[PDB]
Amino acid sequence: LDPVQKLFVDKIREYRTKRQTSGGPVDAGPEYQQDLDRELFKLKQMYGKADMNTFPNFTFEDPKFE
Amino acid sequence: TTGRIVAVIGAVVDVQFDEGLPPILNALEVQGRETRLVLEVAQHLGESTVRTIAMDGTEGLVRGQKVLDSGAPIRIPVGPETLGRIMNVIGEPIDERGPIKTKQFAAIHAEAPEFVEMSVEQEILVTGIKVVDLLAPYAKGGKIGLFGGAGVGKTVLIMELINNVAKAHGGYSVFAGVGERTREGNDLYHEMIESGVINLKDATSKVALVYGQMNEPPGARARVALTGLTVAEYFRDQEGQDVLLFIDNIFRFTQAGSEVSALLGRIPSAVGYQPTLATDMGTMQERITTTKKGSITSVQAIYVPADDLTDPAPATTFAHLDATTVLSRAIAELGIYPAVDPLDSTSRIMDPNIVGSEHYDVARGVQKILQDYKSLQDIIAILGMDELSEEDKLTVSRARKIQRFLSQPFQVAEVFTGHLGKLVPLKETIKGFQQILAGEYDHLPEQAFYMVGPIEEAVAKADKLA
Amino acid sequence: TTGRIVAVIGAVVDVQFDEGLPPILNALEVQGRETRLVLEVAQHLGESTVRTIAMDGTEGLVRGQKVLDSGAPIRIPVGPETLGRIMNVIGEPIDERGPIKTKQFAAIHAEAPEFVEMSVEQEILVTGIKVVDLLAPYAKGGKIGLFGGAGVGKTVLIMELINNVAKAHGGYSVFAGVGERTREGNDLYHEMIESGVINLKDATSKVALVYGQMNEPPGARARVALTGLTVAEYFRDQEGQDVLLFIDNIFRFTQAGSEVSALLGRIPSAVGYQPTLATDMGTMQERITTTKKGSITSVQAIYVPADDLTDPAPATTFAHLDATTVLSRAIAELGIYPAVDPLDSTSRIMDPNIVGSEHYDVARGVQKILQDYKSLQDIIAILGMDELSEEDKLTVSRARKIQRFLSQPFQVAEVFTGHLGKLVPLKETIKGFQQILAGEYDHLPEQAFYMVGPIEEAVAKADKLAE
Amino acid sequence: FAKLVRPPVQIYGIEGRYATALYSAASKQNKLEQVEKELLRVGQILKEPKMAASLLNPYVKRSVKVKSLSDMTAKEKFSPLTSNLINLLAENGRLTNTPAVISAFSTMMSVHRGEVPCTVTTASALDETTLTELKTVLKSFLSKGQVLKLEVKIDPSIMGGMIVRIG
Amino acid sequence: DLEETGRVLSIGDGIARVHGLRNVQAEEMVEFSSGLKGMSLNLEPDNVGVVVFGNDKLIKEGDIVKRTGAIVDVPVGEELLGRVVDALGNAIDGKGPIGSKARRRVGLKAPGIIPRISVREPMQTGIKAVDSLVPIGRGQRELIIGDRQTGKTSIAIDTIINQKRFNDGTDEKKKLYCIYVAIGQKRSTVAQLVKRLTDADAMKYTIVVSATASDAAPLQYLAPYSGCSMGEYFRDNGKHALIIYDDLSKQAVAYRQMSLLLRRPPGREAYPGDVFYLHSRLLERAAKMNDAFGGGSLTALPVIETQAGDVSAYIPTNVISITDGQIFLETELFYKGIRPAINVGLSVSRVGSAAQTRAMKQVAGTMKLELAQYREVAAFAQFGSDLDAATQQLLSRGVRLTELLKQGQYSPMAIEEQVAVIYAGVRGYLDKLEPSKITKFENAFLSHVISQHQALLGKIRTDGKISEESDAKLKEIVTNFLAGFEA
Amino acid sequence: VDLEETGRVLSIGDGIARVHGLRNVQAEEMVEFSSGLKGMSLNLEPDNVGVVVFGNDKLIKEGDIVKRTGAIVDVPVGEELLGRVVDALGNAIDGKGPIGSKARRR
Amino acid sequence: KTGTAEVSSILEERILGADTSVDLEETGRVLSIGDGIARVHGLRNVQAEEMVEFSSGLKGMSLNLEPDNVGVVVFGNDKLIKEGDIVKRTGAIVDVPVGEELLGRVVDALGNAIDGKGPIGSKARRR
Repeated sequence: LDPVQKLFVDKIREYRTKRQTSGGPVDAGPEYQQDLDRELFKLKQMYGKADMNTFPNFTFEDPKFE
Repeated sequence: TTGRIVAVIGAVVDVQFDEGLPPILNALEVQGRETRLVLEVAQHLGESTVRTIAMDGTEGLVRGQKVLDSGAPIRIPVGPETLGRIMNVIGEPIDERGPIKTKQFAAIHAEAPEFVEMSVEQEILVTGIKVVDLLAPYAKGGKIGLFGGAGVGKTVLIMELINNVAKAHGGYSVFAGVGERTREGNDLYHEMIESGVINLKDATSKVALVYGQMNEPPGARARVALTGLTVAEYFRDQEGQDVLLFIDNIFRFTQAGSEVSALLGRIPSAVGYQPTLATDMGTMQERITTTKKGSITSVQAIYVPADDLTDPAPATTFAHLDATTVLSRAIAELGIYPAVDPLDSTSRIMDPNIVGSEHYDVARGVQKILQDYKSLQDIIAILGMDELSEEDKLTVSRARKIQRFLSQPFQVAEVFTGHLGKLVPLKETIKGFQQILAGEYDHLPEQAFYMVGPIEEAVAKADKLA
Repeated sequence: TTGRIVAVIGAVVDVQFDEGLPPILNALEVQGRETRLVLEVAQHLGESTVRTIAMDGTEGLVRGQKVLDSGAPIRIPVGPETLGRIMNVIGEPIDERGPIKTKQFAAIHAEAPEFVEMSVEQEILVTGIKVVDLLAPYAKGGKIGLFGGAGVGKTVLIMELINNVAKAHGGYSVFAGVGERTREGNDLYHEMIESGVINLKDATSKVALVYGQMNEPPGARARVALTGLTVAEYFRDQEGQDVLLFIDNIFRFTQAGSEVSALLGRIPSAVGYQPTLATDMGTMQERITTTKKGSITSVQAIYVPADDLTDPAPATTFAHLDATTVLSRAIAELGIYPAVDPLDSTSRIMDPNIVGSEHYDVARGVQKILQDYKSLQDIIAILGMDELSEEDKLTVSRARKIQRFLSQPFQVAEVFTGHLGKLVPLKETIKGFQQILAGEYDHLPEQAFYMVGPIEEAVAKADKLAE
Repeated sequence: FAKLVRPPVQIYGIEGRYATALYSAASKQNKLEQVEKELLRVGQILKEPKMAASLLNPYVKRSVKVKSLSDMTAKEKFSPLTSNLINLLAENGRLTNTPAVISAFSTMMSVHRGEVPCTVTTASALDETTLTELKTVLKSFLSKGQVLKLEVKIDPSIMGGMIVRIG
Repeated sequence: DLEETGRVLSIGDGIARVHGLRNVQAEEMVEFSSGLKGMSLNLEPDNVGVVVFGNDKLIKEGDIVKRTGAIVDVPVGEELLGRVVDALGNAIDGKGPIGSKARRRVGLKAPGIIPRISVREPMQTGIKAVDSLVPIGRGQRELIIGDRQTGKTSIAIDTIINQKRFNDGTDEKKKLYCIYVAIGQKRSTVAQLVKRLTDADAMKYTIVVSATASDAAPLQYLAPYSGCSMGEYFRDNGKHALIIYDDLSKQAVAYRQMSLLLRRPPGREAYPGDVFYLHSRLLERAAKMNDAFGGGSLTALPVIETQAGDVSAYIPTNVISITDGQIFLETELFYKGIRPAINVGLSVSRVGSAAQTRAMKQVAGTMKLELAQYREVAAFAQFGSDLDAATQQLLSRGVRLTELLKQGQYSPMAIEEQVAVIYAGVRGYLDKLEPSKITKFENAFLSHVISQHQALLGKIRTDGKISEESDAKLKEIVTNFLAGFEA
Repeated sequence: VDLEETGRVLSIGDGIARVHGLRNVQAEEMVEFSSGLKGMSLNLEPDNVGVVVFGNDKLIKEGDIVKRTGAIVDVPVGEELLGRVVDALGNAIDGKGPIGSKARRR
Repeated sequence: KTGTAEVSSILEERILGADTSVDLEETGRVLSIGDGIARVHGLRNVQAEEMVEFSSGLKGMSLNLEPDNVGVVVFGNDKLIKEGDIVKRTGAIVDVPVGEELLGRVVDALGNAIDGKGPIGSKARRR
């Protein structure tokens, strides 16, 4: 609506509804989710697969003085 | 909405659509079309008239005849169900195998993705052909243009590429027979079937074939490329794909455009060539990429127009080429399938700054050596190897091993190679030639390297002899 | 009378005059464009509409705008105060020191002076530079076109001439920097300024500069030509003067004409040209002359597109000339400056008479040897040597010495060359080559002959080049 | 020749190159209005085929088409220079084109001083407006009609789309 | 509302015959309905032949044409130093939009004589070969010429990297703000490129005006003018600018094409004639200014990629005649691997001396000439057979020196390094060595000084110039170092 | 009448009949002239029909009634022209009288 | 033609058919002019390739006998003229002075002096 901020309201209460759903704003739904699932997985492909919610730890060694 | 035939001057069909003029690129299916004759809005000439293009044939263009806006550009199947299937331009079984259905159909105008949206940084698609990767590094999302001796198992090779790549890599394939010989595609059809690269039994081939052969009118022939693209983007992004896009033969694109331009009241610039040549080209080129997800890598059969490449068109093309392929009879003659002359298998982006230096160097050593050996082919042609020293003997021999070693047998043309083919990962590949360079296998049989994919099987093979 | 701009399709300004059209060519002042927008009536398009031309550009124009006829064609300041100044078409201070306050005004038009009112047959103006005079002697008051690809030291060369000659010359000069790089003109300016010939203390100089740079909208470049003419004419006749008229570049002028030709709603031409090229030129070149009242030796620099001469425009050009300096891109390309193709740079004006036969002959032998010599050059080029004639060898070499002997470095521009190698007063010139004709020199070097001056010194250099 | 006279609207000429003739012609002699009405008349006096459709029929000889279509008939009271211009458009085949000249014309003594701004719905409605003053508002009030979503929409009139248009 | 609007009179071919808005201020970029701007180039009476920014696919006719009422300007500022924009100075970077929100008419002209000031400048490339043999001063329009990213492009980078030293130095003249007008250069090309420049972080003092191989033709076309407007800002705001136009070949193409599509002819080579004016108008605006302009510069590096070395090629001829020289690069040499690859014979600064750096000049000035001969006998003489040692040496030496003018791409230098390695050859030290070792030498030679003769470098740097003394120190370096360098 | 299934020869240059009418015309229909003579209607312009005239302009003159036949050509086909020299109507010139082919095929 | 006199001024009177009635037949008004091409309205009755005579005095010639106007190559200036200028027929194509007194003479192509030997005599004129 064009007391223009009412079009922000027009949007905004549907943000209010959506964010005042769950996930914050959802209704994006499973189709979004398969899309996510690929790129979120695909990310891991570039990027390695382990402690993306914990700390990775590492190791230190030598072959020989060739 | 409706159009009238208001003027036919050929397939420039002056249509007056009078319920507004839907934006240029909108596909209309003309009503009264037995021969479902799609017109694409090209210009809004005004007068509620558009100039439109038949991408189809005509007659019975009983004037004023009714034309229907599809409300969109031409919509064509997108979705995976195209693989193994041959559709015409207008996305319809010319496999003649009933519906090449998909799930989603797409209006086929869809152009030039944002520079940021690419992984702006692209990466070799591994072919596995030693020579291939080596000499022309093939980029995911890239345009590689295939100049090449005729019928030499261009196709054979290609089929094999599908096998190694579209199989071994997640590579899918699109074959866009743009203006190709319907017949060769027929032949090919059988060949593909035959090769098994296409399969019917299951249509879970890696390739959807799209043909918009000579039979098409230019707009159609021209346009079968966007269509093919439209799918390939589908797979690319959606199926995340590394799509292999065989666009066969781009020249026919150029040709199709160029033709129309004049008539199209467009100055078809130099050489006749459509003034937009580049833009046509560009808009199209920008659709060929590793986006984020997926790459549309364009494997471009490139007819060498007038064998001329300064040839404005090719000049433009150069811009569009990361890696350039000339397939070579010279090589072929050597029984070497690959028939690749490697000197014409480059990527402009060669450098050690770019194509990095062992590869490059080994290669540098190789092009050089082989040539040098070739210098010796002239020299030896006179002096004989007797008058050259072992580093020459060596080089010759190595060159020769290498020579053979580029030969990799073929499952397909067991007729050309003599047998079933292989696959060769790069590390092994470069290592392979590097190894030959180390002269390791003495000059224990070199004909061993003939038609062996990986270098080892030859080393082993040298032994079975020795 | 007033028009309102009715169509602007670029600087082709269509003005529909709402009443009386003054004849074609009236300079109009646009009512609004304070960006002193002279429109020159070009056509009476019909129904009180004229095609007029902006000299200028256009952004901001409201389709509408009122135009008031300046009631004449261009009036320009004339007289001597234009000497030592940069004038544009309108004689504005591109000196940028304020006006070029004259008495006299001018229609930048001027026409061809009567044939009888001309001088009928002129007399040689020697050209100093050995090669040059020798093969192309000029006429005092002559029109010389210097075909040459611009900027190859082409331009340098002209300057150098100016240096030698324009310096050597007294009278006055008119310099038109048309279409050339403002940058070079800037330097040049300062250089003249510096020279003080562009007197920094005379409004005059001895030289007037008129500019119609590339970056301009066409009309300006185009028309500066008439302007420059008007002035020089002013000086020639009125000041009775031996004017030197330097033009760089008529090529850009011609080009300017051609460019418009289309836009002018006319057909362009072959290669796009102005099909009126000839009339334009004929009339223009005939505006040029050395009459009795003065003489304008006009040295007209000619950029020759892609050096194509064949290229109709230059084909035409030739008519206008009576001395052509055809520069060989190849020779230039050999670095060899002199770079000319002199069997293409011509004057019939070389004479056994006028230039005396010695010179003349010496030249004829030269022209000849060389002319033969090229012919082979190619054959032999791939067709190597000897199972042949070595007398030819002698000429070849000789030709080469001579070749080199034409070369003189850009004396002044040590920045470009680092080298000096001087000017050769004519007898010494004749002598020089003649001596080579005497071929005594021949056991000697080759680059001795290269980039020098007086054959004596060259010889000296030969010896020296012989360590 | 003459000198330029052009009633308010005025026009662009071109199929009104004639209009403009009479935008000077009618105007001059100031049977401006005589003809102004003539034209109006003509419009439907025109509109039916006959000796008019005659032209279409290529094969009817323009020569005598004028003497039929305009001889008895278009001079029925359309004459002054009006038949002559008829007979000109006639020659000059601008007869099928004539409506547009009227259109063009007719914004002329009234509508000559029309109303333009492009304004939602049934937008302007060629009238008259005096630019120094507002005239706008008034009009709007008059009505509480038109169609404005179907007719010109909240996207123009107030951006329904724009909020979409930023993203 | 639609208050004063106009209807697209016709559309086809991206040429919008526009009815109305009639009193359009000339070369107003106007706005159509479609968001799309166009600029109302052509005022025909009954319509406006409108060059369309963006493209005609979108378009539907009768559509509202709104004045934008604005004459083409492009944003100007400096926050673009640190940014990639499209030609309209709108981002494409996707970082959101540039802080540069000033706009400036691209409709501007090249200053006069008095405003301008001639060169006497150096302008350092860090490409030895370049600053030496085609010595560079600031303000200059000079042709970069080479054949299909033959490292052509690479060059621009090394220079830019060299300007790093200035912008990362504090330069008051050498602080060259780079404006990279990317013409036609595919998104990949650019994307790629940019990625590097940013890496070169040179992006910070750098505008990238971007016309990739996607643009509407006027856009590609426009891009330089955009750049043109901006660079003059720096120039004139004393700041010292560098513009790379890469390349006008494409721009022109678009432009001709644009004409052609406008069914306006061209001339020669199918190209219209005042494309000369195009480049002139464009390029003359690159200049070296007087002090009124803060003295600054817009140094113009147009790039034209020869097509098949062809330059007689009208438009190349044009550009060549405008440029005060060309750097032609010997592409086969590039391909021989020779990077730089130069066709130095075909690389000229007619200028020469106003554009050089004394440090270098002291070895290089002299060298250039000496090389003139080496090269001369590299070419002149040409057999199997030997001459004398002098020349034989010159060839050998020369050849060594040839390596020196190479520079494995993306590795420019500050003046002393260049001079340093050069000293080694000029002054006879490495005639000796071989190419294989030259390259090695240099590496070592640099680490040697890097470590050690930092003093000296210090000096050379200081004076901006060599001293015999420094030389004497050098003399020692080379000799000794040379000895270290092998053994 | 028709400017539908007949047309008046709008213009005739010389063998190009711009034909006024015929406006329902198929693309590529062969038409027949009032002179018998066929032509084929390639360009259906609203205003004319560019008709390639299978005849000459000395054989007629304008406004002429051009009638649709309504046909796009087929020519007799069969397999007994074996012997024949024909005109390309798939009808003789052999002067054997007719052909053997009485089926026609596009 | 299809614009001019379909548009006013020119047209604007033809309407009436009052505008000399029309004439311009042994007269012309320069219909449009530019550039030595006087499209001259009228001169209507004309010979072919008639040399015509100008209000600027000058000649031009009516080669192109158009149904409206005359393409007149004006053999010279445009800075004299401004439109509508009256062109008077001569009823006559060029023939040129010929004679034998031209022997001994430099004339312009008009067969008029330029010789500045004063004038020539014209004995004959001849096609």
